[PDB]
Amino acid sequence: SFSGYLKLTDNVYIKNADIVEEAKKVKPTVVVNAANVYLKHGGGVAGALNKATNNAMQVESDDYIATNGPLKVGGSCVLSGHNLAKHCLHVVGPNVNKGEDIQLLKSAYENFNQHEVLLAPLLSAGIFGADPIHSLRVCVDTVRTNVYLAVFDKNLYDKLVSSF
Ligand SMILES: O=C(O)[C@@H](Nc1ncnc2[nH]ccc12)c1ccc2c(c1)OCCO2
Repeated sequence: SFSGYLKLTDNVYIKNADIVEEAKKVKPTVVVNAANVYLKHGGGVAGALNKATNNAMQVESDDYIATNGPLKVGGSCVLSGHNLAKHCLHVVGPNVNKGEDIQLLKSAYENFNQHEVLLAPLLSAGIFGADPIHSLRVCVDTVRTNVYLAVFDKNLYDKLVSSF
């Protein structure tokens, strides 16, 4: 059901799109959230997905944290997709602006291999402070399942495609 994606490899596809608008259109089985260890969906992709669920994602996430404690950096948990998807795979990539180890990004992408097809952002890019070109390279070299990447920024999308 995905459309207008550019094929990068056998299993990796990319599109200049708002992941919230893409999610409401496709209603995929899994939408990936660029989460932090506490599942506090304040800004970036996480704040945009949470706002699209009318804060239902935050309420569900606080109950998950109250029961299980925080995630590890490089880890993940599967929660409801609410009105956007069947499931939301909350993945924690290293936040360079918090001094976290960029080496954990490959461990972060390995979480995608547990799902046949996913709609996702570039992990650790944006407000997480990592080089998006490096994030796309780690993605293509780590994920074996079908991943459809949504890149919000037009200028960044062009840079990623032209330098791939
Ligand atoms: O367009 C994007 O998808 C991307 N923006 C940028 N990623 C890097 N340098 C950038 N320069 C200008 C925009 C930009 C992004 C924005 C928020 C994000 C995110 C990724 O993933 C994790 C947390 O929230």
